[PDB]
Amino acid sequence: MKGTIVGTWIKTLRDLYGNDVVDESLKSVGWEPDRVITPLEDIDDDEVRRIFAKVSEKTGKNVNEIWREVGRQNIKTFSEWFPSYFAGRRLVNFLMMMDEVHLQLTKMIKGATPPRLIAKPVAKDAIEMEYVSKRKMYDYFLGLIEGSSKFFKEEISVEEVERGEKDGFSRLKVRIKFKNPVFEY
Repeated sequence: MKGTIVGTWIKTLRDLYGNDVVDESLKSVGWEPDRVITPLEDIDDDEVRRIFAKVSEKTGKNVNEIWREVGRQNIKTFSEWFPSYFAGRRLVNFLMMMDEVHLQLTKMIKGATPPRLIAKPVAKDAIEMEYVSKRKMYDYFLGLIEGSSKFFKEEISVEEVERGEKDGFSRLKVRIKFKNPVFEY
């Protein structure tokens, strides 16, 4: 993973779980407890895995639960560190532009490999988004969507429609129903 995202993760983990849990989790993979991760670093995905496993152990929450909570909370961190992506007025448009935003990160950040997040309108009050990745971060993905709902203060129902691996790719399709219709009345 690139340094820019992992940096946000450390902050988010501190905010959720406190400094003791995070210091000790970082230490467990050989890092200084107060490590500051900078945007251009390449961070070993397996070291991230092991950090989260230690967070899981110390909190008594399973790893999938941690990723879900981190996805939810990381939206706040994003809104603070990268507010330009959050100047829009509607959750629906934010979600619809995510695939493009991540494609642009790829082109503008050496070595970045974010997932595809293709999203299309499917009904007056719903869109579909499909997570497609060589990685497998289903709970993180779901949590980010939930976190986005919270930031925009817009109620949604996220229905998981498909999940599975095919030809090297993890894929998760959701149908996102908005309490208030998205179409123009």
